[PDB]
Amino acid sequence: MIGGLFIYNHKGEVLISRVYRDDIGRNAVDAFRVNVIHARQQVRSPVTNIARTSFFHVKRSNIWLAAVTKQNVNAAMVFEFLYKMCDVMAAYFGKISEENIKNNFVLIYELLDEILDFGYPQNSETGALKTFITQQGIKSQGWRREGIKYRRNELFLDVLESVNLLMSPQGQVLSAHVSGRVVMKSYLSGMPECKFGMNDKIVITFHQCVRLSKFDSERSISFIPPDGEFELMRYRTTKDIILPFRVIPLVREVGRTKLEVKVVIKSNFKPSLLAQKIEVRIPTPLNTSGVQVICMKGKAKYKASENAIVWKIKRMAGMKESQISAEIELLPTNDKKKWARPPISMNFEVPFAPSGLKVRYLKVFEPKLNYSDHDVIKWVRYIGRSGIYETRC
Amino acid sequence: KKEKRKEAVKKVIAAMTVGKDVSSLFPDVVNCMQTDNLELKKLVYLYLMNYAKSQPDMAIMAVNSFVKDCEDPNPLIRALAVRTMGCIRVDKITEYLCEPLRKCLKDEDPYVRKTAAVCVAKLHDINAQMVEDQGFLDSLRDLIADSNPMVVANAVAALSEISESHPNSNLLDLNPQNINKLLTALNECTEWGQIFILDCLSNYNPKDDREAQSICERVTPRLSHANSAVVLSAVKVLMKFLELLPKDSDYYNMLLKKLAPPLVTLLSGEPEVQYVALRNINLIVQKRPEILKQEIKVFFVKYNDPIYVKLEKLDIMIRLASQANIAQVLAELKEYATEVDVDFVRKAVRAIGRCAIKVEQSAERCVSTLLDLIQTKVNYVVQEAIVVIRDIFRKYPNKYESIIATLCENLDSLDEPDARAAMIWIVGEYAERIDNADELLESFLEGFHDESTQVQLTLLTAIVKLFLKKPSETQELVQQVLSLATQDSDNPDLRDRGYIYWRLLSTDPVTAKEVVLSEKPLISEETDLIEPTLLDELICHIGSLASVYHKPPNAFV
Amino acid sequence: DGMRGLAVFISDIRNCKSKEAEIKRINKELANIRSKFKGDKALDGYSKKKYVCKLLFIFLLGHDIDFGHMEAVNLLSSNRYTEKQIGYLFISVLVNSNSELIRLINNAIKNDLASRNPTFMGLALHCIANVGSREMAEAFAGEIPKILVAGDTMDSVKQSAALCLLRLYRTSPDLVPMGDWTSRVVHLLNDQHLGVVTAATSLITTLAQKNPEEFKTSVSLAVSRLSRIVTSASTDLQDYTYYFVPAPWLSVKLLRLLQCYPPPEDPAVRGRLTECLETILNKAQEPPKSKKVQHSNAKNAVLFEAISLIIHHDSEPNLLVRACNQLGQFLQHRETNLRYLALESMCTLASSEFSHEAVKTHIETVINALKTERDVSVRQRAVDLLYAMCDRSNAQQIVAEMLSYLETADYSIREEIVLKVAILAEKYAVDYTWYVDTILNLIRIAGDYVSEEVWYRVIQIVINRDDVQGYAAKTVFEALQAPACHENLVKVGGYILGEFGNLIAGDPRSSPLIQFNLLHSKFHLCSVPTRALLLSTYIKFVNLFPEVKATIQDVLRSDSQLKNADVELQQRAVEYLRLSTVASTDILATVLEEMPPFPERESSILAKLKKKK
Amino acid sequence: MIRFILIQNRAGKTRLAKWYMQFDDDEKQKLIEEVHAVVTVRDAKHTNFVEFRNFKIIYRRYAGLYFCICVDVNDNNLAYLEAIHNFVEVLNEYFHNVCELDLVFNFYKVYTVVDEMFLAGEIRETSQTKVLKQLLMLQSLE
Repeated sequence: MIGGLFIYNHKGEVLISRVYRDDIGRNAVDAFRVNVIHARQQVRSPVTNIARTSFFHVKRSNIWLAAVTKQNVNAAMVFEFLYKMCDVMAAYFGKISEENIKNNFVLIYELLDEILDFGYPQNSETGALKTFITQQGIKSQGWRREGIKYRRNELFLDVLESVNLLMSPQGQVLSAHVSGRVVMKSYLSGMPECKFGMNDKIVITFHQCVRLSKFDSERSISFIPPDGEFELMRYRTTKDIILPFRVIPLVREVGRTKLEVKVVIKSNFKPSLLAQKIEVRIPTPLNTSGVQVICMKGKAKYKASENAIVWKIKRMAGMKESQISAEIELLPTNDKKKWARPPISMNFEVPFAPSGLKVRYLKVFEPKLNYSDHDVIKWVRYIGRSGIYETRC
Repeated sequence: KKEKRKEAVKKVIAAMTVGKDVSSLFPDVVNCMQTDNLELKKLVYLYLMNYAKSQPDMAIMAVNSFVKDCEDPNPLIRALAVRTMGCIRVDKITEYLCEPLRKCLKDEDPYVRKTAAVCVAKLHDINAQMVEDQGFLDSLRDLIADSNPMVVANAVAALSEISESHPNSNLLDLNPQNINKLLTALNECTEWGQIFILDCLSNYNPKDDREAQSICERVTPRLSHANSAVVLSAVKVLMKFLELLPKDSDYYNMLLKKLAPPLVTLLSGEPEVQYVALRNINLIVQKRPEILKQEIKVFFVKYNDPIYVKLEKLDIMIRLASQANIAQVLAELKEYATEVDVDFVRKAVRAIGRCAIKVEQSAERCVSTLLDLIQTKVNYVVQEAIVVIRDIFRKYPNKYESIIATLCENLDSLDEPDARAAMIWIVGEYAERIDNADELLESFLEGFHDESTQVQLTLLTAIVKLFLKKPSETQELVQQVLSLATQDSDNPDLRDRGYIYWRLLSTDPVTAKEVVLSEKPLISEETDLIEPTLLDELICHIGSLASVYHKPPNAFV
Repeated sequence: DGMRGLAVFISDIRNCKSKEAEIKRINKELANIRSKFKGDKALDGYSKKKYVCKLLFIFLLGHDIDFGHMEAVNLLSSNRYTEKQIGYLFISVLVNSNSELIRLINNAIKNDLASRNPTFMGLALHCIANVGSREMAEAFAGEIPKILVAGDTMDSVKQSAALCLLRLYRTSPDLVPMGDWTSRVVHLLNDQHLGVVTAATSLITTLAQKNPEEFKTSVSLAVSRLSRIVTSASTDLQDYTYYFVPAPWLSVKLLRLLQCYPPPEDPAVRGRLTECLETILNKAQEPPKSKKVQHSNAKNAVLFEAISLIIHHDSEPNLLVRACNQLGQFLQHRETNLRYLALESMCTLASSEFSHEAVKTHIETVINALKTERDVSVRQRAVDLLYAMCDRSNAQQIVAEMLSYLETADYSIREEIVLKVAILAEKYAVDYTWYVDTILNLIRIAGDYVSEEVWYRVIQIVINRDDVQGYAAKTVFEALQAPACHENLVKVGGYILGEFGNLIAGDPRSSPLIQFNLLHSKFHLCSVPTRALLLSTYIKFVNLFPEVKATIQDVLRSDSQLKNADVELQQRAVEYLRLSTVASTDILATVLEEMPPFPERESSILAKLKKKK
Repeated sequence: MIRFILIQNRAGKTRLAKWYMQFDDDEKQKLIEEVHAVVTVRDAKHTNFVEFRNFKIIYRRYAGLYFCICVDVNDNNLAYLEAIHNFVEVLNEYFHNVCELDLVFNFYKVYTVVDEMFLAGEIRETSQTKVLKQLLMLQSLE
């Protein structure tokens, strides 16, 4: 009896659609979008007769529900069914929002199929329909020795992360992976429960005392830190990665007498903190005999043993610029050299997490001594190392 | 590998729902349908739905898979396969669907039977011309008598959808003692099943008074909480069964007294249900006035109702206002007068005039409150007020004529075409007293074009009236609208009426005076009624959209 | 280093918390810059530049700024180029109304223009032309032309001055005279460089569009420049060959300039222009030199400008035929931009009488593109082009295809289509029975979106023609008794049946009783204007069909119409009742019989189509 | 003539607003909002010459930015699209890589590039090599 169903956002984009009658098509979609989303001076009314096709609509937050019909439908039955559907969605995946609908397409489709078929709004009881739906929606809102005592509160929190990348010479990134390990030292007394606040933003061997049962809610982690240095776990985040440096090498084979190479490093992190020990290795064809290098920043030298040009920067701030231009003397050779197309390799270290991982909170509660968590004075230093960071050229 | 396959299928379904075409991966999903997990098969069938409902053509090749799946023992997958096979609107769908459906109708599961009934209704929509459709229709009637309520509800819905074709068939349902079965279904069905079966039962007819009384007594207690769907269908079937004589047993009076309270309570739900219930009670009040006789207090619109609910509450309040409720209605309208909303305030100030025409006892009070409301000096308020006073003059003649002066004191702007028509008509009709009528109607004849057709027509009639009342002075102005609206205007209605007047004035002026300037009858308390036969046939369609649109179902399908 | 603090400020204001924290930070920085400007020894150039740039970013971020603007003009009176650039950018982005402020800005710019560095003059000219003002035009009307003269000025300042003069002429047309520099600009046209040629071409194009009499010489020079540019060498002017296409922008500007002039007077110039256009078409027909899409876009831009130039001249028949062939070839191009431009250009081309048959050849391709464009703008351009090529031997197919498109088109633009169908049917109908059928098809199909004045036109045609009256009446009679008919059909039916009811009364199957009964059945549920129209139709039936007079009286004597709450219906009912009651038979026959044909008016449909679009 | 130049992004923030005629304070915001709404809906299989109101814009996606030039109805379509591509190429070869961060941190240099290749609503300069040379000659000077 219900000829269709559509869900609209504030801009009128059709998030979901389910057409049951043959008569209703994209013309009805455009009709509703134009006639309610782009209304100019017409008086508001839930049911509108346009093109001999009815259009029921119920507004919920920033979501427009439209139950398009093309018959003598029981007029208030559609409204009752829409309210029941909203209640069912509230029971399943809570409040209606853009993210919820965008992430629960399968749940929405299954729910519409179960509650509605050919236009007759069948039973919508939550308990009855619970057993009839197999999909579930996604909602987005160490032993120690006895008597361990430390007179001085010394705690280590090192975020060691390895960044790897290989971009196209034109500037397009192809593949990147990260292997991160966390090492901490806990010079603490008693048996306290320590809370570690962090923004996961990713789903992931963990320690014996580490339990990840409730890791879904932010962090919600509780663990007993053993004494000494140890590895927490291995993880890899790719969705949210902040590349510390970018290299755009502009090489040019101007004949065989000489070769022109131009590499630019463009820091793109926060300028408040300074990267240290910036090393860039520019490979050189084996036909070289003597080369001259000019660098706007730092100093560079030629390493004939490694058959490459070494470039070192003492320290630079964020969002700076540096120019290295080298005139490469090229031997005449015979043929088929092509310089083998070697990538541009760089190594460095930065005082921040390459993945953007920032500690949220660190609460320490000791049942025995009962000292405040704010009484623990500790400053956190980060050592963000670099792995095989090579850019193709 | 099953979990990886399920994850891949879910990712493919999400990508298809995103908008990108994934028709290249169709064979993988088709092959993946041969699994054992119910969730995997269901998720495949949703993927197939994504293509089938919108544009079916690429999923036709899965007919063999559908036939193979239809024999599965779990009722969920069996019903899913039946629905999926029926969902594709193709010519060959009938051939592959008829054989499984006959065995499906006798499936040992209520859910399978309900899905089969919906599938029968789906198959009757496309390519239902052979005797197989008639056989399925005959089998459905036998299927109506069943233990499960879901199956009887869905079968009744299928029969209602099928009965669109009327080849001299009595809706392909109903029989002796079958109404008892339908009421027994009402006893144990769900809310939506109750709606379906009651909408179908409203298409029956009563043979004797005893049967009608029994049916009415059985239906009334089913005032559920499905908003105004089950209750509206209940009142529709009750009023359609109002075959009881007024001079009969004390049930009709009991029926009205038991029907008024539940119908009052409809105005307590969500605003859309408010709107539908308001239009429907509007129709019911217009048909039967002795239901909401002493329940006006519920229709007073508060600040929590939207614009359409406000307007319809005012409409029904005007419908219910009588001499005994003038004080409250006018006080509440004076309160409404300062509600900022332009459409609502126009309706509220026009209510003061429609009530004045409706109730002749309090015309003086209505005029007093109209004057006090005009003193507000608001442009749209004053324009709707001049329209209202134009309406009042046609009802009470030569009694309130002085009011147009104290309203013209505040006519700084005239922009509403209805207000312009009202002022022009008022000047034209009383042209033997307004000395400046000639000057006014000459002033109006500057932008004659680019005006609404009603304004043009009323101005033309007013000018001809002014000519017929003062022929000597103004026989140089009537020929300035009879050669400016009959020659220079492209409006066959307007142009032909202009020739009608032109020929009356030039053939026999005595008949012209006896025709145009005739003593018109009064409005006679016309409260915007509906034609009796249209109301009679809309009472048969209370629940449907015919009531909300106030049009018969033949005018739109 | 110029300034590093701006970077840390931007990083602080970017990766901040919710907008409350950002507002707090921006207000703190605003207070800080308030304190810095107020007093103290803030004469350091770097400090001033930092604060001005910070404040400018504060404005561009979306926050209101109304102070710290005197420092902007303080920066200008300086020798450092970067400080002057920041000051001029601040003046351009933020403008204030203070007579002394504008006076000092004008003094600074006047001191700027009397320099010997192209950078300073370029900055001053950019500042003048990037804002535009009556005060600036009045204070610099006679300075920029004094720079466009062939003095010891660089090319960059020449381009800047030419575009500044264009801007001033665009904003203050009465403030630019035509003294002894018009010939200087014309001679600047054939100068060295290529950018100065571009700026001079823009200025000359605008001025010629304004005052064609001054630059009658420029056409020959533009033709010579275009002929030289189009085919000079494979790899000449290596800095301007935009992907193996020599200067597409200069060629486009020159073709537009030639378009803004009638055909050249000199036959030699006409021949040179014709051969240049022919070689442009030939080069466009050649296979592309590069597989990239940018070479294709450059070649096609120059080619489409050439096609538009040819259309504007409308003088060469062979060139017009070649242009139509090229556009027809582009109608099937793989890209969508080329298809859309081809449809637009052919829509322009179809008006010319020298290639109407050539346009009509591609009707099948245009119809297929209309059906399967898969876009929303390409289909509209296809509709426009189809409306362009319609003729007396082509109306039936095009109108039928437009109706098929209308049946399944989006309802946003479902009105331009019905207007176009109605005007095509009215204009290009051989037998008006087809026009009546097409208008009734529009009424049935669209109905809600038809017009205010299409059914006026159909009633006008039916009344005036007197040869389609019988078929119009019959079609309306068998079109009203359909179940679902739009009220527009009810109005047209009322009028047509009232005026020509006797042309069907010969058939016993359509006696006046059945016509009146169906009209009354439609009478109950309609708006007030429709009821007025039907009441006029009833009073026409009173004398046209005396057999149904009693029934008509019984209709318009009841309490439903004589007591109607609307003035129009009540007046019509009472007049018609009196007219039927007097029954003089000598006045009722006279009043309701003539309906003389409509005089030929300006075809309001075309006027409303032009006004709406 | 060129009506205005906009460098937007997928989110909707404006990284470069350059208007060549005087608009009202709210008119600019309304224009930016409706331009973003129009541009975001379309995709690769669509014309770049989308028109609205009495104007038409020439939108062309690049990385994560939506370069948009609005031109008069009579002005050419492909020439301004290629002017946009030329402007993008000059940005790419000047910054050595174009990205939203560089535009945000170098708004004044983007403004001077736009005023270098788009002056008074027309196309001031065409070639990239000459613009780059003159700009480098205007960057080492202080």
